[PDB]
Amino acid sequence: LKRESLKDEKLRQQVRENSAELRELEKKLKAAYMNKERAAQIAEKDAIKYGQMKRDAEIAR
Amino acid sequence: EERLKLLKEHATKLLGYLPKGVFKNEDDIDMLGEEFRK
Amino acid sequence: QAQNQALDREIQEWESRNSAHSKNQHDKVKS
Amino acid sequence: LNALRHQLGLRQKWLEELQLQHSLRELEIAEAQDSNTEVAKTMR
Amino acid sequence: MRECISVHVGQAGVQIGNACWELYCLEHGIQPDGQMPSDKTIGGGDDSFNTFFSETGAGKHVPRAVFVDLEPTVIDEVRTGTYRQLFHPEQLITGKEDAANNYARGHYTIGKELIDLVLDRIRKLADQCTGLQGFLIFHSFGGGTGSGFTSLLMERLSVDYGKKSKLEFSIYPAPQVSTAVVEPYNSILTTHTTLEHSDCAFMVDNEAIYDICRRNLDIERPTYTNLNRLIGQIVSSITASLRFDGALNVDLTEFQTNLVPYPRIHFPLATYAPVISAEKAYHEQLSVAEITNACFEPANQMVKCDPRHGKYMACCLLYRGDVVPKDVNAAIATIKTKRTIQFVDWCPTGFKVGINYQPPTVVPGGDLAKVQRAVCMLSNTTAIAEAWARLDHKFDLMYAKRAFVHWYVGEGMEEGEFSEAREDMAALEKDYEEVGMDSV
Amino acid sequence: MRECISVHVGQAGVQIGNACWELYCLEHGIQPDGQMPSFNTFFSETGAGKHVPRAVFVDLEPTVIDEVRTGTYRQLFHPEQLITGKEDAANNYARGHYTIGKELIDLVLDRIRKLADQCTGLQGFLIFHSFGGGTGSGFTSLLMERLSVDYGKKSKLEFSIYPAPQVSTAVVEPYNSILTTHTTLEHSDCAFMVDNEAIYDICRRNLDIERPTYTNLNRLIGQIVSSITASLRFDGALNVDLTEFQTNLVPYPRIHFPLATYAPVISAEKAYHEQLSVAEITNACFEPANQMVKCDPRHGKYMACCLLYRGDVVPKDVNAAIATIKTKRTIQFVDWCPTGFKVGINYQPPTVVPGGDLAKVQRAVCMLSNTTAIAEAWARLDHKFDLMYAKRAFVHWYVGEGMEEGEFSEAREDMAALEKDYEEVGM
Amino acid sequence: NVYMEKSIVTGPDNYITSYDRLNFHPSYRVCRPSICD
Ligand SMILES: Nc1nc2c(ncn2[C@@H]2O[C@H](COP(=O)(O)OP(=O)(O)OP(=O)(O)O)[C@@H](O)[C@H]2O)c(=O)[nH]1
Ligand SMILES: Nc1nc2c(ncn2[C@@H]2O[C@H](COP(=O)(O)OP(=O)(O)OP(=O)(O)O)[C@@H](O)[C@H]2O)c(=O)[nH]1
Ligand SMILES: [Mg+2]
Ligand SMILES: [Mg+2]
Repeated sequence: LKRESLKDEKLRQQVRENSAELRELEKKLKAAYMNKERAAQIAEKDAIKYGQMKRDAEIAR
Repeated sequence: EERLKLLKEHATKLLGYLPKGVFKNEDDIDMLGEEFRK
Repeated sequence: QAQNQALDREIQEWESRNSAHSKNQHDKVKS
Repeated sequence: LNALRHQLGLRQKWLEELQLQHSLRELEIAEAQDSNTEVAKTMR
Repeated sequence: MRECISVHVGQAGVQIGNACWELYCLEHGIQPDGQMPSDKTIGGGDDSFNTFFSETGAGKHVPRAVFVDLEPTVIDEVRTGTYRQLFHPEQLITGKEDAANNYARGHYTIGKELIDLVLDRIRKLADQCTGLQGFLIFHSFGGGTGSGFTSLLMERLSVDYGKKSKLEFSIYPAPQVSTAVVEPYNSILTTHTTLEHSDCAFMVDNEAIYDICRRNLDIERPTYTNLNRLIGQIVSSITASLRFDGALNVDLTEFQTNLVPYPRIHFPLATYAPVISAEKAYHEQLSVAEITNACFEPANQMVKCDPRHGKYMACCLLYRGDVVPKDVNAAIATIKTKRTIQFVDWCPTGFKVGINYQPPTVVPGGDLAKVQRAVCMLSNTTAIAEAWARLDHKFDLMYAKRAFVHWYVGEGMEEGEFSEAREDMAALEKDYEEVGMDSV
Repeated sequence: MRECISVHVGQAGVQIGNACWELYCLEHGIQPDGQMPSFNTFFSETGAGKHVPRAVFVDLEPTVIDEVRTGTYRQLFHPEQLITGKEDAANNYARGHYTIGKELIDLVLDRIRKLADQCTGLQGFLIFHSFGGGTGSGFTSLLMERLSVDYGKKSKLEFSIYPAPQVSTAVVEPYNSILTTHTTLEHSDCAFMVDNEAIYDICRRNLDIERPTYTNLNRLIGQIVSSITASLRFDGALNVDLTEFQTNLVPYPRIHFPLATYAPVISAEKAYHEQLSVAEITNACFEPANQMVKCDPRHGKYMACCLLYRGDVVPKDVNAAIATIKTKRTIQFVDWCPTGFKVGINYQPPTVVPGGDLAKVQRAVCMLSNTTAIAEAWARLDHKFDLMYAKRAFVHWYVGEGMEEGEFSEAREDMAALEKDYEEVGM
Repeated sequence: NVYMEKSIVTGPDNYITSYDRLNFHPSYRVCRPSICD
């Protein structure tokens, strides 16, 4: 059971680091991860600038 | 199937932020998310 | 003031000569 | 006069830029002969 | 793999740019977000975006277009409108203060400041570009930004790249009713910077758009929006073969050795024959036999120059749609045997044909109807010298009293440079006379 | 085994460390607290999941550290490691080296041994400071000298802030910076230098942020101090140890002052429209404006360049990109260095700091080059010294305080050499 | 007598001047660098 479970996982690894088609798709799935965190960074900079616009009105009031 | 496991696990969360050449051969999405709107 | 535009004539000589050097790639691909 | 001396100050500051793009360009153009001749030595 | 660069200069650069880049994004799939639609994403089966649009790895298509002017009051609506995020934000260059509608500000006073910045945005684009098919200059001969900035562009672009084709797009003033007073001073001198520093420069007038809207489009109040839409269509018509395949494909390198015999006569007309409203396309049948006949009609022209007193010396045809080349060959032969259409004796061939398969696309809210086929008509008629003959006299009348010249010479202009601009244009008035003369 | 131990000293130095450990913590997983919800290099394990840091922040005067230990990342730093004092060195190399430093000279030294002994294979040190004030001048030297013998030969790297051209938050700045050179010169290994006037601009020219503070700049300094240590921490292809950087960037002995320039420093809005590829990134670090030191490369000659590429860069495009920059004539490379391009592709895309100022780039580069252009810099700051020293201004304190005027003359001749010694490297 | 010379390019970046040109954000380009045109 340890023998055959090691067999499949690491033959899966052999075709994982050798096949360029997988690496072509592995590159862009992290580029998809980038678009999520970029838009999270887009949404955060509007949220953080909402922090001082109430502060700017507070010190003026 | 190594594509299949990779598209099952690192693609479902990434629904609108997806890149271009990911789902070749339309039937890939039919074995995935239920509405999914490509 | 006199020094200030005295350099400008220098600048303009050194400017239009820069317009002239470009007037005066293949070394890869072709060669 | 201080603003005029300040406005003077940006001018030879800008002149130093022109001499630099000058000297970069003779280095860029005199060499092109050398690379032309170096390839020509292979060519001949 | 073929691809091009489209630079837009001035307010008159960006109003077509707002009315032509919305065409290109609707040409294949592109949203005003730069994102290709989700049911185009499957397999990546489209290379007909690469000519005009680049591609970051994420999936947003960024355009090869730099929008530069000295008026900040017209690009700010692009930075505010629907196409805020399509255009790359450092590729839209704006000055604080306008070019004051005079060439001396746009070429010597302030136009020297922004030129080295926009060369770097050109070699932005050319370095991403494997083989540049050509550039597409967009401006107008109105005033400072449209004529001064582009003419110092023309001087710097011709020396940066050299042996490289480059099309040009500029509207032209009126014979009768112009909208600017100091404008006729510009067109004489900016041609002097265009004769030897431009590959080819099209003939388009906004007044024919007004009259085409009168007779063909059947629309009251011809605005400036639908005016740029037709010239938006016509850049798509000449460059359709860069994106899509055809029976007779034509690249932009084909075009320069196709129309001009002399390196200083690069001045062709450019009309679009199947221009028609929604209601009137319903009754006229549009085969290639009769829409080619509508190309040569003086009413269906582009510049206020009747071609019946001008000799056709070169032409090229670009056909889009379900175009069968045999009925092309029948339609051109009827034009050749037509006596009232005249030619030049040294050019017995005359015409060049180019075929594309895809039909034209119609903007929603637009006046043009979905026509089954389209024809683009491009000729350098010798009758265009009469336009200069009606323009140089307007220049000479204002120069006789030396009016409106203190604004020029104040902003670092020389008085003698206008005289050699006139003296060179005196050769052009003789150049068209010595080309159309019959061989002896 | 692969281990590091910094000595952040001086208001700037410490503030620099603050932002740095923020990214350090995130890179691994350490929560502000210090407990986790391939790191030894910067975080030391303990009993119950607690990865405490491995530095020894100093500061002859209180303040700074006060908040440092009662704010945000409060628990993490070990009560001891944080060493304060009870008064400032008032921008006086004297006070910092021969008057108020002594007091803490041992407390840091002893605390340091602890961190040292604990680890097993410290690849080297990382004294981050700022030539501008006593502690960041006198003490820093006082520490490096004693450390030279108490820890033996060992990468004595240092990333400090060298006085910028026009901008100058200090009047006696010249004296302190020049007086601190005669020390490190022999007791250093690689003074990765970085200014402020340039880091402000780079944060406006490329980051579109005007009115910038010292915090945004701190984050940037970090990204650099991460790529210089990423090859030792996370994994990847070609990798570079602190030992290597030395025998690949420091050509002759005295000549030991490399520059630095992160590359994909782009905002988010701008990135969505602009790709970033091994080529572009590299083809943009050699530019004369992405430099973190106002010293312009063009005005000199590249003697070496270590291009670290913390990112998913493929070990092929990099070779091609380097070949290009090589054949350009513009970027001049001295003949003595026929090659002149160290690489290093770590496979850990750079991390994004919560509410920071940079956009996550799949690929990033930090080329630390050695150009005779730092020569120009030294001379300009040197000029100021000569003037202030000609009228023996601000010497009333400095000298009459705990030091002799001899050093004020020695530092000169020695510096006069460094600049002359740089010139010969070119010829 | 404090005053800052205003830019002409209307962006927050691109601090350009009629006498200080060559002062803007250096370029994306794949093949060559900024200073080797
Ligand atoms: N084709 C087309 N032309 C237009 C449109 N709107 C304005 N124009 C033309 O633009 C011309 C103005 O010329 P320019 O002097 O170049 O105006 P500009 O682009 O702002 O340049 P400057 O005035 O120098 O700043 C007018 O003569 C109009 O005919 C349009 O929407 N489509
Ligand atoms: N990059 C960066 N530089 C800083 C920061 N804070 C201060 N500096 C620079 O460091 C200088 C101030 O540090 P020092 O003058 O050395 O002050 P100090 O280290 O406390 O030394 P003393 O003045 O004797 O107390 C300023 O001139 C800044 O240029 C920062 O947060 N980031
Ligand atoms: Mg105007
Ligand atoms: Mg202090």
